[PDB]
This record gives sequence, structure tokens and C-alpha cells, in this order.
Amino acid sequence: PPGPTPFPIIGNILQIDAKDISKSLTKFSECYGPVFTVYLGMKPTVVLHGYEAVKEALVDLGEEFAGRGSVPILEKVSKGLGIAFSNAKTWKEMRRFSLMTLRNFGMGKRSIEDRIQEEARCLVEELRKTNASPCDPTFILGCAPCNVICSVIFHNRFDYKDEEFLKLMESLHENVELLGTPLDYFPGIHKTLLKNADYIKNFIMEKVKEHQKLLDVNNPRDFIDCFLIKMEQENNLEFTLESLVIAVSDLFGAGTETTSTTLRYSLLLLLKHPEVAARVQEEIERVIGRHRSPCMQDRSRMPYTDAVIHEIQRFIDLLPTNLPHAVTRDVRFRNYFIPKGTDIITSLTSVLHDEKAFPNPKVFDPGHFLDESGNFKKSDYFMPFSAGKRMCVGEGLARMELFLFLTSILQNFKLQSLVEPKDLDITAVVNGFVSVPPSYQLCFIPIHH
Ligand code: HEM
Ligand SMILES: [Sm+3]
Repeated sequence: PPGPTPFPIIGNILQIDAKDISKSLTKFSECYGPVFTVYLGMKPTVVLHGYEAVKEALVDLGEEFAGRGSVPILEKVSKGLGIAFSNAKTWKEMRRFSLMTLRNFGMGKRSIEDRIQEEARCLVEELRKTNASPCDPTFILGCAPCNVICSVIFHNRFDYKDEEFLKLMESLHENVELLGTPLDYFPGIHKTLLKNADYIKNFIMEKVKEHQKLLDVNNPRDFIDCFLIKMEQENNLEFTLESLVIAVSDLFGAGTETTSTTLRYSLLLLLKHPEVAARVQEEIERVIGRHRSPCMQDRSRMPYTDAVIHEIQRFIDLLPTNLPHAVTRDVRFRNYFIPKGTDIITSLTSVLHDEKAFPNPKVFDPGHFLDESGNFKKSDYFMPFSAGKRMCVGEGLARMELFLFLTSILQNFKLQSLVEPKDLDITAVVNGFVSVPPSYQLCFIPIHH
């Protein structure tokens, strides 16, 4: 028997879930407990809520709870290959290969950090071209992250004004947005995807082809180059010109959106609480010049700044319910039993906002990550990157982008709102998975002695 449940109806249990599913998955947990199941239609999907329930599942029964379960995305000659979504047959392989080559130095001498650093300069510059006038960071803030992945996968980066680039983005974004929350053709919704999916798929392949005309003696300089030089276990293996693309897509897609909506969310919080921004800057001037740009090395000597970036991820809870998971056979979780194929969804919000781990969890306070003896890190219910064997793949470089980008914008800029802090909304709306911040405008005022 599966975990208890909010009694279905026939063709649904959507009976009681809002536009904040995580808000009611917790109403449910308040009864059925840490493990209950609901019916997102006709199929059962058990929910893991306590922190213990989540770690235990995701960490302890690792291979047991390592699935997903979905279909659309695999529509236009889109085989179930790639990194996010799909069968271990291509997962385990395309994942492994991804985790390794996406290591800071998994692509020759030009580390991913150097790459994050280059974009960071470009970000600060173009933020400058803002001439200190009101502005909506939503654009440029999504530019930096798209280019970082552009940089670690093609080796090139694009101009924030470059048509083809803006087009690449137009696509990645519409698709993710037209795909929300965990014979239904509306269906204009479907032809657009195909369109967009197609543009992405091309853009990528165009680079894959030109990337073929030039590589080295194990001197690959980026993802593609690394993949390409994978003619092992005969000509192709799992490596295949099409499986490739699907990965570069999931990397772009998952990699571009999340990071951007966080940087955009970070500034709002710093505008919302400028004392934090001031102390981050104290810390910046104090350990990093006013001159040189930041490098990852600095982070270890900057507890407060790190406490903040940490607190921002915990507080914004970008993915209340992360990506859908699905067990791979049978599993007797606690006194229960879940059958092969069941959909699992883990309430990360529930861990990220645990009140014993992070006192007033609903309060933005870098304190949640500092010790009452000078600033100094801490942490453990810190699972915004999930925690399974399906944990984020970009985690590493994502953590950099945040620290490097953020830190460098605050090194070079004073952030001024257009409305008293006691008057701007920082409440999230939840576009499906992702929690997106409100809309705000701001001026990036240059600093210089
Ligand atoms: C603000 C930064 C980021 C956050 C909070 C974040 C978080 C997550 C979460 C919660 C998941 C799915 C949860 C699960 O299935 O267990 C995920 C999946 C993944 N992420 Fe991100 N991520 C971030 C950045 C990135 C970046 C920059 C990349 C790409 C270079 C990346 C690529 C992926 C991919 C490919 C997956 C699917 C992994 C799999 O199925 O095994 N992420 N991420
Ligand atoms: Sm469009």
C-alpha cells in the first residue's frame, strides 16, 4: 500500500492545490505526514516532505528514487536522450560525461572560472552603459548566464545586441515558460515549441558541425570538443550527434533560466535590504581590491558575502518542488511500498524553510549562515540544488556565477531603487516549477573615488 492520501475524485485530485502547489502539499503533509501520495490525474505520485523523508529517499535510496517521468519535450525527432528527463541507458552516461567535463578544468587551460570572469567583466560594462538610469535587469541578467554556457559549450560568447543570440534566448525562454508546473492540444502551444525547439536544435548543431572541423590531441576546449572526441566502444556509443544536442539543450535550458532568475532575485533582495548590500561591499573592499576583479579564491575569505548568497538561495526557494522524480522498480520505503514507475516529488521548500534548521525561515537573514562568533559559514538543510544522484549538474559553475557576478556588480555599483525599501514587493509568484520574483526597476549607480 502506498502512502496515505487526500482521497481522489475520478480523473483527478487537483481538487485541492493552488497556484502554489508547494503551499498545499504542505497543507497535506500536516495530516498524512512526511510521506503521502496524491493523484495528479489518474496516476499516483507520492510526496516526500520532511527533511528526513527527503534525504532518506534522495540520498539513502539513491538508485531507487532516481527517475522523472514525462513526454512532451520528446516530440520533434527528440529521442529520450540527454541529461534532464529520461532513461539511465542515456542518463547515467550523458550525466557522468557531463559532471566530469563540466569541472572547472575539464576543458583545457581556460578554466570555467576564467570564463565566468570574462562574462562578469562584460556584465559590469554593459551595466555601465545603463548610464545610471532606471532599468529592468531582467534582460542583461539573463544574458550573462546564457553566455557562460555559450562559453563552456562553443567557446564563443555573444554580444548582448547580437540578433542570433537574442534569438537563441527568445527560444529557450518561451519554451520553459510554456511548460510550467508538474488530447490536450490548445494547441498553438505545441507548434510554437516545435518552432523554438527547432531553432535551438539548429543553432547548436551549426556549432557542432564547425566544431568538427577543428580539434586536438586530447586538447579539447569545451563540451562539444570533449563529446566529439568520444569514438570509444565503436564509432558512436551513447555519444551520437543527436544525443549531444539534447544535452546542450538541457544544459542551456536548465542552466540559463535558473541562474538568471536568481541573479534578478538577488538584486531585489539587496534593494529590499540594503544593509546586506553595504556589508557585502565592506567585505568586498576589505579582501578584494577596488581594482582587480573577483576570483573564486576570495570566497573562502568572505564568510558574510557567502552567507548572503547562501541565504538568497535558501530564501527564494527557486524550485519548491524540484523536477519530477520516479522510482526505478519496486521499493519498500518505510512501512509502505512504492511500485516501479511511480512519480515522486520532493518538497525542497520544506527543507529550505525548515524552522529548526533556519529559525525564522520566512526571514531573509544572512545570519542563518553565520556563527555567533565572528562571521563564519555553516549549513545542511541547504538543498537548493537538490541532493540525489539527480542532483544539479551545474551546481559547481552555478555557485561560481552567483558569487563572481553578484560580487563584481556590487564591487562596481551602488544599487538604488525608485521606491523606499519598506514599499517594494519581493513576494514570489510560481510559474510552474520556478518561483519568479515580482517586477522591479533600478539604477546601477557607479562607484569611484
Ligand atoms: C541558480 C542555479 C541553479 C539552481 C538552483 C539549480 C537547481 C537544480 C535543481 C533543483 C535541479 C533538479 C532537481 C532534481 O532532479 O533532483 C536541477 C537540474 C539540473 N540542472 Fe540546475 N540549477 C542551477 C544551475 C544550473 C546550471 C547553470 C546548469 C548548467 C550548466 C544546470 C543544469 C542542470 C541540469 C542539466 C539538470 C538535470 C540533472 C539530471 O537530471 O540529472 N543547472 N538543477
Ligand atoms: Sm517568440
